[PDB]
Amino acid sequence: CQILKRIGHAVRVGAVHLQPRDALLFAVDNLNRVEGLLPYNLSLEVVMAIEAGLGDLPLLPFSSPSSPWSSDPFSFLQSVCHTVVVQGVSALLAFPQSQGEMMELDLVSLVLHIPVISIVRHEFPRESQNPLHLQLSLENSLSSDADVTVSILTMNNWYNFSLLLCQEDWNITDFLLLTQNNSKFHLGSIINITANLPSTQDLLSFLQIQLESIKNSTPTVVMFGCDMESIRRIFEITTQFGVMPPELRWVLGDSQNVEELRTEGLPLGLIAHGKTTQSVFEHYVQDAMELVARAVATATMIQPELALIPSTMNCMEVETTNLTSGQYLSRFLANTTFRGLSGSIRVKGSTIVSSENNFFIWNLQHDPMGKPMWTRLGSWQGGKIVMDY
Amino acid sequence: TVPQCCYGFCIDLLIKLARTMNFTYEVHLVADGKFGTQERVNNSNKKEWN
Amino acid sequence: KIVNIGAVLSTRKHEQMFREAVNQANKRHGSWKIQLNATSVTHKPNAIQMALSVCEDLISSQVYAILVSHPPTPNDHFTPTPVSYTAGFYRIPVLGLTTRMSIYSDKSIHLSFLRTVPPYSHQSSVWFEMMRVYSWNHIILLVSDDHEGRAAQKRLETLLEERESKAEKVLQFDPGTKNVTALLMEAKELEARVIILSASEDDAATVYRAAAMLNMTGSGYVWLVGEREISGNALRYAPDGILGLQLINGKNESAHISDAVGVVAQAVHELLEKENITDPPRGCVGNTNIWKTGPLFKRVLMSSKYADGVTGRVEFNEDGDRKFANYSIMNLQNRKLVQVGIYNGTHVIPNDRKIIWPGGETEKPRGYQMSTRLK
Repeated sequence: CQILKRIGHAVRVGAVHLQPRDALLFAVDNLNRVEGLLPYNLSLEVVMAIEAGLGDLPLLPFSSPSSPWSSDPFSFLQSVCHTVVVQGVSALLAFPQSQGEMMELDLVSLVLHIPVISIVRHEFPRESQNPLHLQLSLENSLSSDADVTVSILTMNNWYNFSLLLCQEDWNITDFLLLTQNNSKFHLGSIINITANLPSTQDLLSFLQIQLESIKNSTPTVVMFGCDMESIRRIFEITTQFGVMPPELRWVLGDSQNVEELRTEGLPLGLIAHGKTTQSVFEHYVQDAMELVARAVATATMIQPELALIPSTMNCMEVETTNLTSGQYLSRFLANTTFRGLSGSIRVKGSTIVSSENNFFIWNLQHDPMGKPMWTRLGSWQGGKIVMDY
Repeated sequence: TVPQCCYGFCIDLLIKLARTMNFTYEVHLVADGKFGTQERVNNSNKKEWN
Repeated sequence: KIVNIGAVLSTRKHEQMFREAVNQANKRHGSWKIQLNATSVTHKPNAIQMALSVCEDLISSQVYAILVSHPPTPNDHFTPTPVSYTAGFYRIPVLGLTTRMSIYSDKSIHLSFLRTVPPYSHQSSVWFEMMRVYSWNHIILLVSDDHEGRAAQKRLETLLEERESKAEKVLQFDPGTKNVTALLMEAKELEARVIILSASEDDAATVYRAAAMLNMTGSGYVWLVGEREISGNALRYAPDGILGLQLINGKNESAHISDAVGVVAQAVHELLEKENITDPPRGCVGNTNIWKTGPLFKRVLMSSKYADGVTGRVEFNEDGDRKFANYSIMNLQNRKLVQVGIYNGTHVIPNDRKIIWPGGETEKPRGYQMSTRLK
């Protein structure tokens, strides 16, 4: 009762853009519309820690050239702490893009002794493992897609397969390492389908020779770094001499969107993989907001005064308390695992907010009318592939 | 649910086992009463006794 | 080939001891291609200010390895966290002289780390060994909601899986709880009497006080505790004759410093004997990638097998922890700890000192009190 009244019966989160407002508003609306995420009738509020000073929100947009960033991160940290204390933000949202900005944000979080969650498109090598800093890799390692490819061979024991890399610079190291982790897997002869050939006849002859060599060694193939048009050309070349499934079983080792997975040019029985949802920035923002709100609500269910009211009552005073409120929020975030729209967001190592995106695996099979279509053979998530049918 | 009078042949056997082995007891009947059987589970493979 | 030795230790006395040990090791080193340099850095009274000073001093000197010391706080994962963080991504191994904690052993956080002290949870396995001899067919496990506690519970369960024991029941205590007697309601539920638990002194004080409330302080119950609760705020509520724990060289910082100096002296000569010797990077901003000598350097360092230092028996392995550790057990009577047991890690050497079971019971009873009525 008293704690909610003091905090306004709401959970405040600060958002700082190092280098988006509509996405934040959408995330806040989605968090509010998800009733029961935060108990005790607590709603999610977002406070922007822009570089501007104190003032009411004006309904007048003016575009002006911002001054260069200050060389002293201490002033930025103090301003961020003061804004968070004014808005009572238990957790901080950041969008770091450079090493210096990330260091400044981490310094601000450490001074405020509160967790700061920053979404980074590229998962840079992180030295500091401070719980006051948490990072969400928007673009996770592509090896997960590689983990999908071998997953196909796990469905029906396709331990023998050929490799077709339509890209000379394609990185098939992760999939090769995953396959070599199991002694049962038997990768076939390496087929490099290069596009440098200048004539149709020479490319057709090379593809026919590769298919002839692969057929008598392995019963299936996996294609990585091949486009939809390249896949269609390869399928046409295979069908020119009659090389087709199920004697030549096709599988796609690359992620291909369902929209771009056109039924035309795809021989029946071919296996394809794609993303369950287009991972836009809004989905990641909503998932991060949901995870932070769940962490705050869980910490409030046992320590509402600690979770809601931040520990830093002054920007220039670093409280030497036994248990800081921001420390509690950081622990809750490090223990927070949620299932957002873009996939599963899990906190590993108390610092990495990894978003394992759900994927769909389909097989080239006829639709109810008989025309070819992409029927999802299953959904793959967390390394587990469950067949829909 | 009400306290009930229970007695029986096997109740006499129970009294004997009480007398020899020195343990008290509190008895109650069963929920659905079908001597127990091996029954397939609602949402798993088979492992359920009723 | 100047090899600098940078370290962080509390107070100037520890820095002086480290410098003296470095000088003695240089005097005791027959290698003519090694130059001994020691840099002393004090603890910065700020987590924010510690990282910048640490990067500006130790990294720029191109020193070899980082030695940890006892944190200024009585128990906090703050002092060695910045050291394992800033230098962790630079492929620089670090040795924790006062690292008796198992938190930094997940191999995903602070991977480049060697534990110079046994983990507290490791002695939990000794409890199984402690239970191996003195009967104790079944016991009840109690663990706080702690990552170290969870790991210890998992390790003890794995050990029990060898002897095929269900450990009766395991209660998951909640850290920071003010009402723990309710969780101990099931304490009288089972028929056993052997209670295996150990936690923070602040956490253990309330439980130790509340045990007498549930009449658990009476004789016929068995409580086994760790050294974390051996002394501290809980010492007021500790039961008499309670079997606690203690560890050899528990406060001998000089012994650990000497052992680490000897180990580093051996490791430097071991490393400076083959090609591909990646010299330490210079500067904290210029270095944007790890050194070439990474896992091979760690493997080469993990080869010292001798009796060096006051501690001796340097057998670091697994995640970076030594082997054949010595544990001590002091009998509690009249609010005083009287040593009654010593273990070398293979067999515990008992003593003729009186071992009273809880409630001051000289006799040792069994952990199965048969029920007087059934359902």
